[PDB]
This record gives sequence, structure tokens and C-alpha cells, in this order.
Amino acid sequence: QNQVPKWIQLNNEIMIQKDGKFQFDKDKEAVHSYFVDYINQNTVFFHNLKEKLDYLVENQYYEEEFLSLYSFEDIKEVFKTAYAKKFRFPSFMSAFKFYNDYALKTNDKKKILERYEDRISIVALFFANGDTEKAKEYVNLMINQEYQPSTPTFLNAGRKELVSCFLLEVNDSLNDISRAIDISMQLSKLGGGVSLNLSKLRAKGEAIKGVVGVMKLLDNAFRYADQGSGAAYLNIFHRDINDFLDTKKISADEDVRVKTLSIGVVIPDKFVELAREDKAAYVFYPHTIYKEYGQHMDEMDMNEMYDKFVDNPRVKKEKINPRKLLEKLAMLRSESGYPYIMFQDNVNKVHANNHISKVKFSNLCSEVLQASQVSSYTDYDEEDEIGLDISCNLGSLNILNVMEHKSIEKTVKLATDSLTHVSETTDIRNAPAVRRANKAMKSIGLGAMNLHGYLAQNGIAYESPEARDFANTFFMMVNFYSIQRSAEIAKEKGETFDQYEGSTYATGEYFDKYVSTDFSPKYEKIANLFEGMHIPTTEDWKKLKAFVAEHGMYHSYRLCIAPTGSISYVQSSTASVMPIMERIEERTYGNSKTYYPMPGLASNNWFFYKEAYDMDMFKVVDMIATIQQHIDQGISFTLFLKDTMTTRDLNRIDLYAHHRGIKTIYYARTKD
Amino acid sequence: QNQVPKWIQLNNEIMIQKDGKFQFDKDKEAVHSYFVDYINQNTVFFHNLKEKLDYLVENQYYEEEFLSLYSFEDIKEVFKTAYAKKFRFPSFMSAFKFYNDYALKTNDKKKILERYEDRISIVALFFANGDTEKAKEYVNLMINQEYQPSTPTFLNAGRKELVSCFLLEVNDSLNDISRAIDISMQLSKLGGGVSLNLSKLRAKGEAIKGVVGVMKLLDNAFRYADQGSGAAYLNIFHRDINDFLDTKKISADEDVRVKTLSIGVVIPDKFVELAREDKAAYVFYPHTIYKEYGQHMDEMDMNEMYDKFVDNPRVKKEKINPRKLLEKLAMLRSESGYPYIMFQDNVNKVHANNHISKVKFSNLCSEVLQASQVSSYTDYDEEDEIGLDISCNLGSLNILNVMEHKSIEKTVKLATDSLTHVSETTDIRNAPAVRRANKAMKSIGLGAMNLHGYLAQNGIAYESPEARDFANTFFMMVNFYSIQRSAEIAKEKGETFDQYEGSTYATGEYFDKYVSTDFSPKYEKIANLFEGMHIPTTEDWKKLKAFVAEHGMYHSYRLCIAPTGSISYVQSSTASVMPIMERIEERTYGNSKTYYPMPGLASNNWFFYKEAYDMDMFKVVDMIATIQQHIDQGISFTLFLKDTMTTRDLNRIDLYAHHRGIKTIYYART
Ligand SMILES: Nc1ncnc2c1ncn2[C@H]1C[C@H](O)[C@@H](COP(=O)(O)O)O1
Ligand SMILES: Nc1ncnc2c1ncn2[C@H]1C[C@H](O)[C@@H](COP(=O)(O)O)O1
Repeated sequence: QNQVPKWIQLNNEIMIQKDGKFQFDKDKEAVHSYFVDYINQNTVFFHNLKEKLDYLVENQYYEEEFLSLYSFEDIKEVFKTAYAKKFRFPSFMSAFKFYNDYALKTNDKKKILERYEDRISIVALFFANGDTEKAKEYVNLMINQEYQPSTPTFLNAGRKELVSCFLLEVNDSLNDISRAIDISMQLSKLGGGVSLNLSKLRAKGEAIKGVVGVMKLLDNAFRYADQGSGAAYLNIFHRDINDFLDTKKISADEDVRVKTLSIGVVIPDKFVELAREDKAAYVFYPHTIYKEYGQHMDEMDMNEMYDKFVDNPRVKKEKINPRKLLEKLAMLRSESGYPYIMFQDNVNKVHANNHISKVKFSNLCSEVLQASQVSSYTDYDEEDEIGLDISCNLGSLNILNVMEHKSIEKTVKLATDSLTHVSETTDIRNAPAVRRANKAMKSIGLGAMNLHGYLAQNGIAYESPEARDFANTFFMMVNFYSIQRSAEIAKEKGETFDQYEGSTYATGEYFDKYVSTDFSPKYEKIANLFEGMHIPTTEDWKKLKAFVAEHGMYHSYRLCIAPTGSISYVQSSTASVMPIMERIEERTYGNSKTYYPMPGLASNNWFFYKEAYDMDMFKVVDMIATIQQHIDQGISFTLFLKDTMTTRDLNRIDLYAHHRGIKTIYYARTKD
Repeated sequence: QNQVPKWIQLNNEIMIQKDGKFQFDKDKEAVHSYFVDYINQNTVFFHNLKEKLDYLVENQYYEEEFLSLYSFEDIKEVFKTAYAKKFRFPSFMSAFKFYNDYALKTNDKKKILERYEDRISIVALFFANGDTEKAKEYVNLMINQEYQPSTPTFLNAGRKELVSCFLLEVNDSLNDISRAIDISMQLSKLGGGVSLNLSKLRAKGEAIKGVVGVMKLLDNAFRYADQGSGAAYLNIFHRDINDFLDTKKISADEDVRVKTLSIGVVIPDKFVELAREDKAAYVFYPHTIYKEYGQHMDEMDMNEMYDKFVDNPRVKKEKINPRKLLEKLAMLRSESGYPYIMFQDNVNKVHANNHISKVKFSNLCSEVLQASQVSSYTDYDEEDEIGLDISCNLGSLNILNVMEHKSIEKTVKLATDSLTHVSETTDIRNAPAVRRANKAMKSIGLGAMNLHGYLAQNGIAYESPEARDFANTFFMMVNFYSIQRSAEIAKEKGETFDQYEGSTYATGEYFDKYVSTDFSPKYEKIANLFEGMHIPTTEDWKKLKAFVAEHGMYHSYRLCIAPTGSISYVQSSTASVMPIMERIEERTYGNSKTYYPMPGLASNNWFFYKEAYDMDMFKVVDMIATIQQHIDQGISFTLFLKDTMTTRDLNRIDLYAHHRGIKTIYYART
């Protein structure tokens, strides 16, 4: 009679509050209704697991070979390990987000083929590659919700290329731009994220015998393929910087604006210096530097060479006010959310592989921060000079379940092992710089989520010195055991990342802080949270230094924290290490609406679940800064602002971030 | 007697772990056992040096002449200089490879007649030619292991021909092919490699089987072993190029097949230009060019004449795809390791003696790059026109020990002196062109070894710019003092190689590069390695230029880097200027096995001893090209491939070598 489903009615009854409190009981009833009145009524029937796999293999849903490395007797034991837990989703959105987005369905995209246990088992069977007892550990890791592989790895593993997130580097030429566009199409379909570095390209007004032209070509190309979006990064000292920023003006033109492309700005310390002392700034025509000095502008140190570019008459320049350009960033970040900011020297001052290259730019989510070398694609393909692009596959720890299971070591190592397997199984063909990077650099991206949810459920405010003290110790341990496993893999395989000999891991310069100072918790309240787990001391780090020195390291880069917008719902976690935007999330379902309380929200902890826009973003910067200490790549840092804040107030946040050693700044969220 | 001997049991304990580390200490015990429990119990007794030398001269072991130039008091002092060093082999394979393969033994191959000190003393007394104080200098040079003469020179010096690298021209005639096989077998008997140039021979179609006929006929003679190997080179603009390449195939048709003979392909820039712009290419019939134009094909210049050959209707041709033919060369090197590529214009752009001839081919090991003129052997002996073939006696210096002792001048000077004495003493009887060229050209091949061993032990990666910076400054200094010694010998002897007056040394074009552009080390880390010895400035080269112009030059060619395989074990050195293959080398002894950690390998320097297969081959090409700047002949350059590389990837590497000025690329290992 009534069209609104019973599970939606029960979900909405959370808000119809009685006593003087919201009915958090009703979401457990709502999810139960979702299963018995819908999900279980739309699951394809099979007699047993034998019939189920044979159906999916023979009808081209699942891949052929990864299953054949196990006997069926062991496959049943692995699947049985997943179902043994009797995992239950605590909320409607948890079950909905999995069964709507992640669970395998029929070709007539209606009926459900995979349960939550079947997905995890298949993914576990893909990672282990024949080791049946390893798959059992991967099942226990993923079903206890200690580890969560990223959207592309978790969705596609086992089916009929897992690594999303690529970063290309374009050289100044038509062959290079045309290939960079063609390679972006191949990597758009394969997963999603493509991020181009346009700092090498020549400015508008330099002839051949600007960068917006390439950004429009990219935007049109990404739109042609209906399929993840792309992005473009540019150095602030580039001439077209203004035209680049004007592509995300709210009052822009139809042809100059880009819809698909996100934009990032790379800011060296020299630009902040000029702003502090109120001097004028000069933006450069990079090809005039190339002809003069031999090297690209983007490859040279601006803190040494800026003055020399100014005094040289052979280099073409453009006078600008840096303080006014910083205001323009803040204006656009308020208006549109873009651009992303990268503080180049805050990345490179703590960077291990500067000898390979300086980190010049970042990816779609401002998280991946690695070295890279430009390619040179010619008419005769056999005369190409292939360089180093960046490709990185992702995954996230669950801070809450890792702490309670006391599995901070094991969860890092299995995650690192699974990420290494995804890296090993990757086969890229039409992107030789991306293929060479995967072989040589062997990069992975182990992040984390559920930081607020953990802190809020233990009565610890996100922006207090307690919360920051916990994160200091927690993420130190993540870095310790990640490095330890990287060396253990390098011993077991006898392989290291290309030019390991030159890195700060090899020279020992990386370990100086961990050898000298002690990162165990100051507050006694937080020391007790790690009870039952050995916190590494300085003496342990000295041994880990010597172990790395002798056996090398397999991974060039290891840790990076992603935004994790969607998979966080599957895990019942607060998204990433960020604070929470809303206590209750009202979202449209389909003419009805759904309400989602944050995980573990109650009258006990209502004020520990403080909304992000109400926080002091200076103290939020302090949290990311203390976490950044023990993450060798970047952290996707969303700023949460109010409509009342001036462009003066935003510059003060952005420059405090730079002052505190923040590597990257993501999307700027603003609220009424 | 029938168990595993103690020295091997100790050697095998290197692979047994202690605290997660190898036992590199155990190999020093393995040598000491090898000496006490074998070598010292299988040396022949002589009471003194006089009775030893008398017995060895009397029983036809040593030669009579070279010893008679000294008095016995002098010979006693020269031997006594060798034993004064107290030289101790550090690893098992160093001592073993010497005493097993080099040290003189009794006629039944059992008991040892020479210690390491005895071998060096005889070689030093041979080289010095009566100068007793120079004999003492040679003993020190070889026993401090600053210099190592080549296998054939080091093994045979002062016993019952020392040169064992030959390159022969072959003219377009059956009668010339008869002597080509005749000479090849005469020179192959003594142990030397013999390379042939088959580019002048007429292709199949032209009447009188082709170049394959000569290779197959030559291969059968070589295959009759009861003595050294053989090779064959062919120009890429010759119609039989594809039949020539088909001999070394995976699915080789037994009629058109070659077991023993190594193969090389000579590639001018004009062929690479045709592949780049993607025009269809024309390979030629050579005897049609000879009749129409009056000269042999590979003597003429392909950059000038390619368009003229295609426009000429009388000259016969055959159209092929150049882009696919480079992919064929890459496929075959991935399969078999052959052919060798010689980038001809990368040789002849820097070649001094073009006026004699352009360099048309190379030797067995793709390193000797010299001028050559074809001979004409006929039915009447007195109407034979004896041309210029190539021989080259070899040697190479130790990069590690030269730098430690700071003897980069003294070693290059003396090594050049020792090679000159072998060059002088050579008496080739049944190869008239090889004899004539030895007298005329007077060329030598001073190389180098232990490059990686040196770099790795000073914390410098092989692929780094720091390494290239060392190589640039090091091999410049070698070339400086080698040219200086050649001019010094030219003044002392009062002699010069035939047509020196026409060379770029005489005209002064050779020194253009060095009179400008200072070749000191850029990096200060590298500059501190040469501390204590003088790095030649541009002004020093300007003075050398004039000294060469006044007094001339004795040697036609002076420097080539050979792939030092067997003798590098004796020196405790990494082979050649190449990178290392295996960190620890496992080889079968005889149902047991032996282990050789690369010399100076330790727990701490492990990652500087990178295995060559793991390296970026583009960065290795840059290292070889850096050295090639200062070596007037070629460098034996093995490319180290993994099986995951496509023909797409290997074709990209071979063209990059061409692009960086590489002269020759050798066997491809996997
Ligand atoms: N909350 C929740 N999460 C996951 N799966 C669920 C849930 N509620 C029911 N179910 C599914 C799982 C089992 O197949 C069955 C058990 O129902 P029951 O009567 O609830 O034990 O229904
Ligand atoms: N490594 C090595 N090389 C050459 N000869 C050796 C070596 N080890 C032992 N010996 C021989 C040489 C002498 O006859 C004696 C000296 O032993 P010593 O203990 O070495 O003083 O042992």
C-alpha cells in the first residue's frame, strides 16, 4: 500500500526522536529489514559453492587462473573462514554501499551473485596466489575489518587492471602532448585517475617552427570516453599560472572552463618568501630558460636560481604581485574548491629519493608524492627516451579495529604483502614510462581510516593534544612495520627498488629522528591504549636501520593516506584521518531519504563527534602535521570552512599549513 | 683421495650463513688448504735457480735466447724481486685459475714447474730484452698487479707465436678464398681468433652459393679440431645479409648452418637514416658495383653513393624493409646472442688513419678496429699483391691497483713498452699480409679491467654520473700517456708507422678535442681519488700535440678494451670495463661445485655490486660511450638482457648505442 520500503521507514525513524534522544536502535532494525525484505530476496540461487563457482567461471564473471592454483577442498575452507565470523552490518548505509556499489551482480544488472563474505574470500584467494593459509589470514584481516583494499582493488579483484591512480609527465612538444593525451585515454578506462604535469610546457606567446590548450584537449578527451576523471598540475612560477587558475572561475567562459579536470598548484618556499617580505614576483617563460640553461625550469632549484633568472636578459619574464596571487588562490578555493596546493619544499625536505628526482607534482587526490623523470616520444617509436612516470595501488588500515584486535604489526605487513602482490601482477602495455616505473620503483600506498571514530569512542577530542599524541605513536608504528616488511620482502626476494643505494634509507639519513628521539606517548591515558602491543623504542629503530642497510628495501614508497569517501561506509568508519562533516548525514535515496549517524554515535560521545566546520582548522593542521611525520608520501587534507571567513582568514590557514610542514592541501569544503 | 678435497669443502662453507651473512672469511682458508695440501706437494724440486733454469732450457721447456742476454747475477736479482713481494692470492679461484691454466707443468700435465713469481720473472725477462733494471720494473708492475698481459702473451712468453688476434681481408675470387681458408687454419692452430671480411665477395646470382658458401666451408675446417675459434663480418648493404643472418637461427636448416663461426654485421649511418625516415631500402650485388664504378663496395662511401647506386640501372639490387631488418637483428641477439653490430661511421668519425683505409670490420671479440687493404693471391706467386691485414697483441691494466699505487703514467708507459716488444718480436711466416701490416702499422691493444671492482669498493654505483666522471678522467690520462709513449718510442727508435704523415696525429685534428674542453673530474668526490698524481690540462695536451708533430708516432693504434675473462680471475679483478654478472659465481668442479664472490665483495658494499641484468642498459651505454671518447680502437661491450624484454625493448637499446657514438656491441647474454 505504502511505496516507501520498510527499511527506509525504519531508517527515518532514527530522526523521529522520543525521550530526549535520537533512536539509534532503529538502524539495526532497518538494516535487518533491508536483508530479509530485499537483499536475501534478490540473491541468485545455487545448491552449493561448487555450483556457484562453476557458474561464475563458465559465464565469464570470475577469472580462470587464480582459482585453479587452489584445490576446491581448500577453497571451501577459505570461504568457510569468511562465513565463520557471522559478520553483521551495524547500519543501513554499510550494507547498502556494499551491496549497491561493490557486490557482483548478474549481466541483467539486478540479481545479487556475491555476499560480503564471497567478495572478501575471492579477494583473499587473489592475494595469496596459492598459499591457502595466507588466504585464511587475508579473510580474517578483511572480515574483522582490520584492512580494506581500495575501491578498484576490492571491486575488480578476481573478475574479468586493479591499479588505478597514475601520474604522467608531459614534455614540451606536440608528439609528447599527443601521446600524453592518448596514454590518458588508456589509463582512464583501466581504473580511473590520471594526473598530468604541465610545468614543462611552454607558455602562451612562445612560437614553434599555452597550457590551457592542453587542458582543453584533455577535458574534451576525458568527456569523449563517457571512466575515472583526470587532473593537471602547474608550478606557480609558470607564466600561464593565471590562465591556469581561471579555468575554475565561477564566472568563466564556456570554452576556457574545464569540467572533468581537477587542478593543482605547486608552490616552492621562494614564493612564500617573496610574499612575506612584500616584494614583487616574476613568473617565467620556461622554454626561454630551457634554451639558456639546458635544463627545464621544473627540474631546477628555484631557491637557488630565481635571482639568476631575473638578472638574465635572455630569460623572458612577467612581473606579478605574489600577495595578490595568494588571495586569488583563496578566492577560487572558496568559490569552487580548487585548486589543490602542494608546498614543494615541505615534500622534498623529508623525501628519500631526491637523487632520482625532486617531487614535482601530485595525483588526483593530492596524496601520491614520488620522484619522476620526463619521457621523449618521437615519430620513430624505437628512438624514444622512456622515463619514470608514477603508478601506485592503494589500501587503508582501520584504526579502530586494528587497536582493539591489537594487530598493528600484522595488519600493516599483510596489507603491505597484498599491495606488493597487486604491484607484481600489474601489466601495463601502452605506457612504457608507467610500465618501467612499476618494475623499477615498486611503489605502494598503505593509508588509514577511522581516526576520529576511534578517538571519539574513547572520549578523546580530535583537536586536543591527546589526540595528536595518539596519532604520533600510532603512525610511527605503521612506518616502523612497513619499513621492516619492505626489508623482509627485499631479503626474501633478493630485490630492491631501483637506485636504493642512493636513498636516505641506504645512507641512514632517514632514521636520524627515530634513532635520536622517542615517539612513545606522553600522556598516560594514551600509553594504556597501546597495552598488549610493543611500542618500538630508539634501540629497535637502530636495529631496523642496520637491517635495512644489509638487506635493502623492495619499496621506494610505502605509506599514503587517501580520502576514502565510499569504502569508509563499508567499514563503518569515519572517512580517512579527517574529522567528520556531519553527525547525521541526510542523503537522497530515490524520492525518499536516508539518515546515517556516524559510527558509534551516542549521548555518551555527542561532543567528541564534533563537526569539522566547528573546529579550529589551525589545530586540525597540527593533527595532519604530526601524522605527516611518519608517512613518506602525502595525506589528502580537506579544509572545512565557513561562509563567514574572509580571503584573509583563508590565507592565514593555508600559510600556517606551510609553516607547520604540510605537504599537500586537497578540496576546500565551505558551509553556511 | 676419493672424497671432496679440503680446499673445496672450505670454499663451499662461504654459502653457509653466520648471523644472516655469508662467510667470506672461509675462502682465505680455502686457498691456504689448496697450497699446503696440494700445490706445495706437487711442485718439482730444484735446489737453486741455476739448476732450475738449466734443466728447463735443456729439456726444451723455456726458450734459449732471451735468458742469454742477461748475466746470472742479474737473473738471480730479477727472480729475487718477485719473491720479495710475498704475493698471496686472496681467493681460491685466483690461485686455482693460475696454477691450473697458466703455470707451466710437466709434459704429462701433472707436476708444477713454475710458481706465480717464476711466471712473472720469465715474462719480465722476456719483455725487457736485456735491460735488467727494466726487468725489475716489469716484475713489480705484474706482481703488484698493476698490469696483466693477455692470456696468449702471459702463458707463452719465453717457451717452446705470442700474437693470437688476426683479421683477414678476402677478395672476390676462388683463388683468394683458397688462401683465406689456408691462412685461417694456419693461424687458428696456435690458438688465436681469426675474423674475416666477406663484404667484397660476390652474392648468389652473380656467376663465375655466395658468402654462406665461404662461411660453411670455413666452419667445417674449424669444426675439425684434432686450437682457437673463428669469426665472419659482413656489410649490411650486401644482398646475402639475410642469408648470412639465417646461419645462426634457433630453427637452423642444417645445410645453411654454422656452429663454430661467430658473426658480425657492419652498419653505416645511412642504413639507420633509412630506418628512421621509413623509406624502403636497397641491398646490393657487389661485383656489379666493381665493374660499373671500379672499386669494391665497402671501400666506397655509402652516405655519398647510396642514391647514385639506386639511380644506376646497370647495378643490380634487391628491395628490403630496413625497419624490419633491425628487428631481425634484435630477435637473433635475443635468441642466439648474435650477430655483433659495428656502427661503421661511429668508428670512422673518430678514426685517425682514414687515408690508409676506413675501418670496414672487427675481430673475434668486437674490439680491434683498424685500417685494412685487400690482397690478391693468384696462380703465380710473383704476381701476388700483398695487402694490409690486421694483427694485434693485447694486454690490460688493473684500474683498482693503478689508482692505489698512483701509477697511471708508469703502468701505461711500461705496458706500451711491453706490447711494443711483442709487436717487434712477432714472426708470422705463412700469412704475408699479416706480416706486412705488423711491420708497417706496428699497432697494439692496451686495455683495462677491474672498473666495477674499483667503483663498488669506493661506494660509487656503476650507473651513477660519479662513475662516468671517473671513467672520463681516467681513460683520458691513459690516452695522454699512451700517445706520449708512442712519440717517445718514435724518437728513441727513430721510426714511425707507414703513412703517419697523413694521419690526424700528424695534421693535428686528433688533438682538437683535448686542446679545448678540460677533462678534469666535475665531482669533488672523484677529484679526491686522483689526489697525488697529475691530471693533464689543456696546456699539457697542446705541448703533446707539438711533441708528436716534431718526433712523430711509432704505433698506428694503441688502445682497445678486450673482454678479459680467464686472466681477470688471476688478477682478482672484475672482467673488463663491464659490470658484474653474478655477485657470487657458482661453477662446477667435477661433481662438486666452487664459489667465487666477486673480488672485494663484503656485507656492507653489497648493493654497489649490482648485477648487470638488473641495471638500466641505457645507463651502461652511457658509461661505455664515456670511455670510447679516449680509446682509439673499440670496447668489447656485452649487453646484459632479461627475458622479459621484448624485441621492441632491445631494438631501442641498440639504436641508443648508435646515438651515443658506440663503435661495437658484442654478444647479448641472458
Ligand atoms: N544486519 C545484517 N547484516 C548482515 N547480514 C544480515 C543482517 N541481517 C540479516 N542478515 C542476513 C545474513 C544471513 O543470511 C541472514 C541472517 O538473518 P538474521 O535473522 O538477522 O540472523 O540474513
Ligand atoms: N694465498 C697464498 N698464495 C700463495 N702461496 C700461499 C698462499 N697461502 C699459502 N701459501 C704458501 C706459500 C708458501 O710456500 C707458504 C707460506 O704460507 P703463508 O701462511 O701464506 O705465509 O704457503
